[PDB]
Amino acid sequence: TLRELRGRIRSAGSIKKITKAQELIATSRIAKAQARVEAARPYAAEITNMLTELAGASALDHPLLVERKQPKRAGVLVVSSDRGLCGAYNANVLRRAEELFSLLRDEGKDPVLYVVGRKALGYFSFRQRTVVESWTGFSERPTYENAREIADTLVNAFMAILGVDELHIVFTEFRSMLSQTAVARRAAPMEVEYVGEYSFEPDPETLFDALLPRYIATRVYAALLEAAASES
Amino acid sequence: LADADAMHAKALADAKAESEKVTEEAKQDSERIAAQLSEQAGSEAERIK
Amino acid sequence: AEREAMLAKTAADNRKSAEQVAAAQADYEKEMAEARAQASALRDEARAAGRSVVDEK
Amino acid sequence: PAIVGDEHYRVAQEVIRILQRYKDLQDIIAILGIDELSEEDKQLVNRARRIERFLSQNMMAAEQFTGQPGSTVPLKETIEAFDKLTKGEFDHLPEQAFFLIGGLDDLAKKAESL
Amino acid sequence: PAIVGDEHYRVAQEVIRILQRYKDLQDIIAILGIDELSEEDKQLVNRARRIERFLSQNMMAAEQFTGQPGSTVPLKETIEAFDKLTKGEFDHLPEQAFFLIGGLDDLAKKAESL
Amino acid sequence: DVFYLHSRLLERCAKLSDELGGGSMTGLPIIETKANDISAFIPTNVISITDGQCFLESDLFNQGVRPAINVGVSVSRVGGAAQIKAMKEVAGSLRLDLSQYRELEAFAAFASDLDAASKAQLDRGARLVELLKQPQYSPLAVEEQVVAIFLGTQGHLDSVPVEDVQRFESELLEHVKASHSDIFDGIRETKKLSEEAEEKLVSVINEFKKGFQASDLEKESVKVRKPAP
Amino acid sequence: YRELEAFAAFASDLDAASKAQLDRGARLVELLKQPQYSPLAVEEQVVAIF
Amino acid sequence: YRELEAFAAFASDLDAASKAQLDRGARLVELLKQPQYSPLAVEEQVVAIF
Amino acid sequence: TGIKAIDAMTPIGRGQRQLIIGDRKTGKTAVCVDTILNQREAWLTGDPKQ
Ligand SMILES: Nc1ncnc2c1ncn2[C@@H]1O[C@H](COP(=O)(O)OP(=O)(O)OP(=O)(O)O)[C@@H](O)[C@H]1O
Ligand SMILES: [Mg+2]
Repeated sequence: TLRELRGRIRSAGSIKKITKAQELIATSRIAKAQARVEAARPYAAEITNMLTELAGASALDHPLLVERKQPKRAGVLVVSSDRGLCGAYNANVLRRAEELFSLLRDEGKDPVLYVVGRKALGYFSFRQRTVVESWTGFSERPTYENAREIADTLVNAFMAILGVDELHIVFTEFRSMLSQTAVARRAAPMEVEYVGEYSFEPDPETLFDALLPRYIATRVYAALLEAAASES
Repeated sequence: LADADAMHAKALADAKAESEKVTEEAKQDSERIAAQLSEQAGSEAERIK
Repeated sequence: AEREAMLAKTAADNRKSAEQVAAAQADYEKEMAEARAQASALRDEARAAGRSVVDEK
Repeated sequence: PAIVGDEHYRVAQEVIRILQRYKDLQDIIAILGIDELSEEDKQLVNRARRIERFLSQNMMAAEQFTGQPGSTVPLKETIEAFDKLTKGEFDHLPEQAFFLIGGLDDLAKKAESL
Repeated sequence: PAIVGDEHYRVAQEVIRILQRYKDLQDIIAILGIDELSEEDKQLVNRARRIERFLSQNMMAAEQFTGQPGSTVPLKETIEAFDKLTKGEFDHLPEQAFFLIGGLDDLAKKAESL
Repeated sequence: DVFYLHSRLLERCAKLSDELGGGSMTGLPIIETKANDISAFIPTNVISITDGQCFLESDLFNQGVRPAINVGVSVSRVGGAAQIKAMKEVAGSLRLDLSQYRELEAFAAFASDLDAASKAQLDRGARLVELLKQPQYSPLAVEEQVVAIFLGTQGHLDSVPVEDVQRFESELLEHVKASHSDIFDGIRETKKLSEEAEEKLVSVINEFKKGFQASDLEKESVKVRKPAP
Repeated sequence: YRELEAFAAFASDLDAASKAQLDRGARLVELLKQPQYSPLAVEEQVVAIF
Repeated sequence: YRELEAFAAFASDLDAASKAQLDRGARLVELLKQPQYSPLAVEEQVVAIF
Repeated sequence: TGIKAIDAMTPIGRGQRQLIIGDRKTGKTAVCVDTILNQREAWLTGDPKQ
C-alpha cells in the first residue's frame, strides 16, 4: 500500500507542476490574446464607419441584408478550442449551440453546422450531427486568413448547393478575465439600424458589395480572437 | 432512363428472389436449431430421470 | 417551344435516371435487409421454441 | 439470473458497470473534473451520479433525523426506474432531484418542485 | 565504457534515459493526456514505447508461452538496432512491429506483415 | 513455515511418470487477496509454489469481464503443452495480445487521435474481451472454444460491432452445431484444425455473417446614418 | 532551473530572463556531470564552474 | 453553501438562485461565528438565528 | 475448464497447479465448480485415461 501511495504522491506532484506551469502560460496567452483583440479593434471600428457611410449612400438591396422570403435552413458556426484542459469552455459553447438549435427548431429552421476547433467537432461526431465543414489548428492563435476563409465559406453558403437562408455564430465572449459567457449572434442577414441625425470611387453600391464580405470576415475574425482570449 | 427503369425492375425481381432464398435458408436453419434444442431437451430429461 | 420541352425532358429524365439507379440500389439493399431481419426473427422464434420445449421437458 | 430474474440481473449488472466506470474515472475527476472526459464517458458519469444519488432513499428510521417520512419502493418499480436511468431516460433532470427520493412518481414530484 | 566499448555504453545509457523519462511522463499521460506533452517529449514517448517492446524477445524456452520459436540477437546487432531506435530511424513503424521480435530482420518482416 | 505448509501440500500434485502408472493430480488452490493486493505474503507464496495463476479482479468483474481474469497478471507456465493443437494454434499469443491491448487502452485513454495500427489493435482487443466473456454454468466444449477463439484471433469479428460480438459467437456456435457439426467432430477427434476444416469454418462464418442482425441572442446590424427609413 | 523545468515545453512564452535562467541551468547541470574515476583538481573545478 | 462556494470558486457565472444561496450562506456562516467566553442564552440564540 | 478465458489464455493441464486468486466474490469458486462440472462428459466415457 505504501508503495502505491508514494507513487501516487509522485504522480500528483508531477501533475501539479504541469498544471501550475500551464496556469502561468495561460495567463501569458490571455495577455497576448487580449492585446490582439485591442489591436484588431480599430480596424473594425473604421470599417464599420465606412460601411455605415456606404449604407447611407446605398440602396441596401444586397443579399446579406434582406431576409429570405421563407427561411428553411440556417447555418451555425460554433467556435471551440482545439485542445483540452479549458474546463467548461467547450461545454458552455456547445450548450449554447444546442440552445440555439432548439430556438431555430421552434422557428422551423433545421440547423446546418460549421465548426471551428477539434473539440466541438468530436462533440458533434458523438451525437452524429453532420458538419458541412470544419477548421482546426488555430483556435489558440488565430490569424486573419482563417477568419477570411470561414467568412467566405459562410457567405458562399448564404448566397447559394442548398445553401442557408440565415447564419449564426456561437462563440464565447471575453467580457472580463473573471467572466466568459457563451453567446450567439446573427451574422447574416444583417439587420439595418438607424442612428439618427462623401465621395465614392467608382460607385457606392459596388463598394458596398465588396465591403460587406470584408465586414463579415472582420467580425468573424473578432469573434475568433474573443474566443481565443476566452479559451485562454 | 429506360435502362435505369429496367435496372430498378431487375433489382426488384432479384430482391424478391434473394428474399425467397433467404427465407428458405432461414426455415431450414430454424428447423435444425429446433431439432438441436429438442435433442438437448431429451438429454436433460434423461439426465434428470 | 419544342426545343424548350426537349430541354426539360432531357434534364428531368437524366435526373430520374440517376434517381432510378439510386432507387434500384437502395430498394435492393432495403429488401435484402428486410429478408435478413425476417430470417433473424424466424431463427429467434426457433430458439425460443427450443428453450420452451427444453423447459417443458 | 436464475433467482432474481433476467431483467433484475441485467439492470443490476449495468448499474454496477456504470458505477465501476465512475470509480475508475475518479482519478481524473478529482484533478481535472468532468470537463476533460470523453463524451461517452461524460454521459456515463452524468447518469452515474444520478444512479448513485437515486440509490439513496428516505428511510422511516431516518424520519427522526430528517422529519420527512420514509418511503417504500417495490422491486418492480426499482427495476423499471434503474433500467430507465441506465438507458438515459432521466439524464435531463437535475442531480438534486434524486437525493433521498424513493420512487419514480416521487422523483417526478421533486423534479417538478425543482 | 572501458569494457563494453563506448558505442555499447552510449546506446545503453540513451535507452535508460529514454525509458526513465517515459516512466516520469507516464503519470502525466494517464491523466492529462498525450497531446499535452512537449513535441520532444511526445516523440520520446513514442521511442520509449518502441524500445520497451523491442527489449522483449521471443525466447527459446518460452515457445510454450507464445508458440513461435526463439531467436538469438547478436550483441552488435542489438547495439545497432537500439542506436537506431534512440535516433528514430524506426519511429515510423507501428509499436506491435517491435513486440516479441528477435532482431532487425524479424522487425522488418513483422512491419511488412502488419 | 507456512510456506512449507502450502508447498508440502501443493507439490504433491504432479503428473507421475509411466513407471508409476501415469496418473496425475491437478491442483486449483484458491486464495482470497485482501483489497486486490496480489503482493501480499501468502498470495505471493502460493503464486511461487504453483504453475500458473488466474487473477480474478473485482474491477474487471464489475466492468463485464466474467470471469474476471486480469489477463496481464494471469499466466500458465505449461501454456501450449496443456492445450490441444487446435487451440494452441488459434490462441498461441492470445494472452500477450490481450495484455498489450490493456496496456494500449490504459495509455490511449485520452489520446485525441491514434494511428491506424493502434486503433485496429484496440478494436481487436475489445472484440476479444467480449468473446472471452462467459456466463456462469455455461461450459463450452473444447471444439466450440477453438471455433470461438478462431472468430477473434483470425479477424472474423473485425466487422461485427463490439456490443453484438457476444451474440455473434453464440448464434454462430449454434449454427455450426446445428448445421456443420463436421467441424466440431473433426476438431474433437483429430485435436487440430485441418486446412480443409479451417476453410469450411471460414466459409460457414462468412455465409453466417450475411444473415446476422447487428444492433446498429443579438443581431449584427449595419448602422445607417439617418433618423428614419 | 529546477523550478522552471516545467516550462521546457513552453519556453517560447517565458520572459527573456526566465529563458536565460532555464538555458543557464540546463548547462550547469551538464557542467556538474563527471565521469567515473576522473576526479578534478580544485583549480580545474574552479575554472569549470567559472 | 459549503459546496456551492467551492463550485463558485471557479464557475464563470452564477444563476440568480445560486447567487441568493451564496449570499445567504456567507451571512449564516458569519452569524454562527461567536467570540470566545461569550455564550448566548437560548433566547438570544433563537433571535440571532431568526 | 470449460471457460474460454482459462482454456485459451491460461490453460490448465493434467498434473500442474493453477492458483485461482482474487478478492471476495470474484468468481473463484464459480471457476473451480465449473471445472469440476465440465468433467462429466469425460467421466461418462468410462475410460480411466480420460
Ligand atoms: N462467469 C460468471 N458470470 C456471471 N456471474 C458470475 C460468474 N462467476 C461468478 N459469478 C457470480 O458472481 C458471484 C461470485 O461467487 P463465487 O462464489 O463464485 O465467488 P468467490 O470469489 O469464490 O467468492 P467467495 O470468496 O465469497 O467464496 C456469485 O454471484 C456468482 O454467481
Ligand atoms: Mg468461494
